[PDB]
Amino acid sequence: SGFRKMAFPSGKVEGCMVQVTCGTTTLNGLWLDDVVYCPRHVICTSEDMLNPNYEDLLIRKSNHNFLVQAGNVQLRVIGHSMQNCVLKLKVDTANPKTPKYKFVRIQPGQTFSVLACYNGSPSGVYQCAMRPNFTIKGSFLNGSCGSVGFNIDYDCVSFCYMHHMELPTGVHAGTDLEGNFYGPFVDRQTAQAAGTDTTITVNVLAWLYAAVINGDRWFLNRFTTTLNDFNLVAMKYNYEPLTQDHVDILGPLSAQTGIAVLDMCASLKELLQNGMNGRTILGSALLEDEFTPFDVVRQCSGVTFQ
Amino acid sequence: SGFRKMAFPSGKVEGCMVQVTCGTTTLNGLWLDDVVYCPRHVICTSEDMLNPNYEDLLIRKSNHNFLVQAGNVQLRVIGHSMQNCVLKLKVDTANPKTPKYKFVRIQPGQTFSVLACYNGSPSGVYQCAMRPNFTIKGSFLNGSCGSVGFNIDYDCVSFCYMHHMELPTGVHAGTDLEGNFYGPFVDRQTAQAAGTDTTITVNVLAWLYAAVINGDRWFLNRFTTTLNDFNLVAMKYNYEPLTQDHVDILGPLSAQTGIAVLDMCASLKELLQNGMNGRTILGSALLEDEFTPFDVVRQCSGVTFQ
Ligand SMILES: [Zn+2]
Ligand SMILES: [Zn+2]
Repeated sequence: SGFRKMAFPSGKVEGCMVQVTCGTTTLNGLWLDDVVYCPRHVICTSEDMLNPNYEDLLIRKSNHNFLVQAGNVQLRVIGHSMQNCVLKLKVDTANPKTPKYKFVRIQPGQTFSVLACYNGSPSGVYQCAMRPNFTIKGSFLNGSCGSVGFNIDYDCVSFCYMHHMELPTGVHAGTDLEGNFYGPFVDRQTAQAAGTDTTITVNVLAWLYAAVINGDRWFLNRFTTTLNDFNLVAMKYNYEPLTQDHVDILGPLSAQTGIAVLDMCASLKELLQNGMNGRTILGSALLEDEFTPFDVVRQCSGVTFQ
Repeated sequence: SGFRKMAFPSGKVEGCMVQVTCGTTTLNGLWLDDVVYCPRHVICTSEDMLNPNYEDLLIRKSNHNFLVQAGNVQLRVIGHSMQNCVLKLKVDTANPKTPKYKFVRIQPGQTFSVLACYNGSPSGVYQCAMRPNFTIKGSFLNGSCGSVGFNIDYDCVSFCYMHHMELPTGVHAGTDLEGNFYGPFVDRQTAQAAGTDTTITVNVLAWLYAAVINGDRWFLNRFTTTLNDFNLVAMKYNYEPLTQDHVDILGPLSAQTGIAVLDMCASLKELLQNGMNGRTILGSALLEDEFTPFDVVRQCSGVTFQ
């Protein structure tokens, strides 16, 4: 028992991080097969960040102007195209450490692990949520650009995020591994606004089920509710709408705990409507939305061998 | 900017985990050099847990009754002694993956990363605190015995914890790598009580300094206080005593932020004495004590290369 915000083990990823220097400007890259991937703004410096003309910048400092090191200066750079906001470095040799991997684009509310890196070496790892408004509330200092997010479980890494920028509020923004930003952001540094950030309701409910399995049961209803009256209330507190798709992904948990989804939904309301009381649930005085239903189950039925 | 409960990258540790089976009973072990380390209770089964006679148990199921696998059945077991609560398996070959490592015993209030493992393969990683009363509030299911905790930064692993038991309340208890329990616990399953758990005051204060560096400044005093009047109050809320040693480890942070320790101390009081208001600080509606002063600094001045 107990319950912690757990990250995936980072081993299969630490061996894929390199550094990329192009001029000054040196950041982290991702070395899979014979390709390094990294933020394309590694080709910029100063007032370039204000309005970069990426195509004009990239046609001048050539292939030998890019240094990629894996644990020492010695990868040969013999190619380059720009895929969206990502650079792509055709290089000399495969990584003798490249794990089984894949590139995925994930949806708001899903979680993943970030391996925070600075100039090519791992700093730490934490688990977080892609927010409804396509930002992440990360922990990034200067030099961590190119750090990646991923999911495991299986034999592999599913890569889903590359870090690109800090917005003027402390929030973080980045791309998939095809260089398409999540959300309406661009790799420039003028003025960029994200969402109202809403609470990921299906994740709160999944977390309430984890609390019941842990024996933190004081908040339980008995009441019930309609999915309409629920969603009517969820909203005026900036909780995203629960739908039938959400109800279905939660059924495994309903089955374990003997608590129907609509009943838990009825329980969430009173926490929202009436009080929380600064009673605690699973360590926290608020409500928690960075655990998916799969994350919570990831403990009964899947984390190692038969 | 931003601030997350970060764990150390787990790569150097994933390659040191094996499984150990001895009869039935199969758990995780730690393969360094030519030695596997694991909880000695891997030699028990049923009502053995009630009062194990470890010396009597161990003199019968011999060296070939122990199977140790690293990513496949094939390590040869040719030796064994019992060091305290830890088994110690003289085996055939060195691990071709053994990192630079060391064994350390740490003090209450210090933090480390746990690599939760089930039958020899990594499940996830999280960062936590050794509580004043020598327990940890972990996340462990059956089969995770032998999972280890560690600190990195450097070139290595500092190993500080091996998981042994869940107490009847959900709290967790274990040993150093010399098999000496942290706290007054024994690897038996009768009745065992731990502390009143107190709050790690020097860690709360370090976390308040992280909040100021992040720009979460609403709670700041200006007032001041005496170390006596502070400690008088800290206590009746079950906060451990701040001492001059604590004040000294915090000086680097005081210097960065321009806020003297006694002034932050004066600020902590009002949070304790008057209200919190369910205003938030750095994500949390409470106060947070699983970040050390070193953890908080670990971001300005040390996490990669020059
Ligand atoms: Zn950058
Ligand atoms: Zn056990």
